[PDB]
Amino acid sequence: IQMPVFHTRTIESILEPVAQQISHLVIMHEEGEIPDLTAPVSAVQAAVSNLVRVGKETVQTTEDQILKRDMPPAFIKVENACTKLVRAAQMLQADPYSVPARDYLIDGSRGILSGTSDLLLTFDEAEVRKIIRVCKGILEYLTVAEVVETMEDLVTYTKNLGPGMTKMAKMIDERQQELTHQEHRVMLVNSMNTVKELLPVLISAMKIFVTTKGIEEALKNRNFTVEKMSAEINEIIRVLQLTSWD
Amino acid sequence: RDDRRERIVAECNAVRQALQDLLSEYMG
Repeated sequence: IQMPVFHTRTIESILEPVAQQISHLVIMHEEGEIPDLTAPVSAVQAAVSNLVRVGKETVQTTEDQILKRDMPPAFIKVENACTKLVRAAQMLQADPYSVPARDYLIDGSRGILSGTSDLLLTFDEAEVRKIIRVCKGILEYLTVAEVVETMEDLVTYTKNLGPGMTKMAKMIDERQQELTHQEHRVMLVNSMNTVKELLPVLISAMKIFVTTKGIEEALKNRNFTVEKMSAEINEIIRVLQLTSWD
Repeated sequence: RDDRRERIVAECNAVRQALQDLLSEYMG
């Protein structure tokens, strides 16, 4: 049963060469048939130790409570993986033909891969939550557009909404370029393009409403623009959270 | 820009590098 495609291009670039080399090793094990592996194992231990260290600093100094809960079990997984690598090297010094040593090199390798994957994904989910909080900020501020009655309110509204929109567009653009799923990139870009092209429509609509206060047409055109922008933003929030069983 | 992200990616790459070196030494 096939291993899924990695979630983003960054994670892919880091983990794919590992995943492939392990597959090669497994094939060697199942098919056909040795220097002292004590030093390169120690190098892996060192690397993993440093990773866990940086991970702990990230955990202690973050404000994402979900990230605090989900990341630390990845530390345990990779440290446990290193243990198997250490045992494998020790076994091989005793017997270069050791089969359990081979199973350990494979299991330990997979453990590091699986754990490094968990750590990367859990951080990626935290990065996504930041984008979502911004998007939901826009949604909340789109509802207060129905409160703007005076021209000075409109000036204050636009000055607050404007930079919020620009930030959201930058985040979505940066995020779409990282996805390994093309349909998701398309849905994100199409939705964001619609939102940006409805922004001047929304501003002009309530400008008419403010000045006219034919208010009925301007009233409804404003509302319809809001609810359409909101619909598009909600669509973005969903696509951002997509790991397809959907 | 996102230095917290960069630091994590760098550490994971260092883990990748050491593991690949280990596996390469074994596979020849």
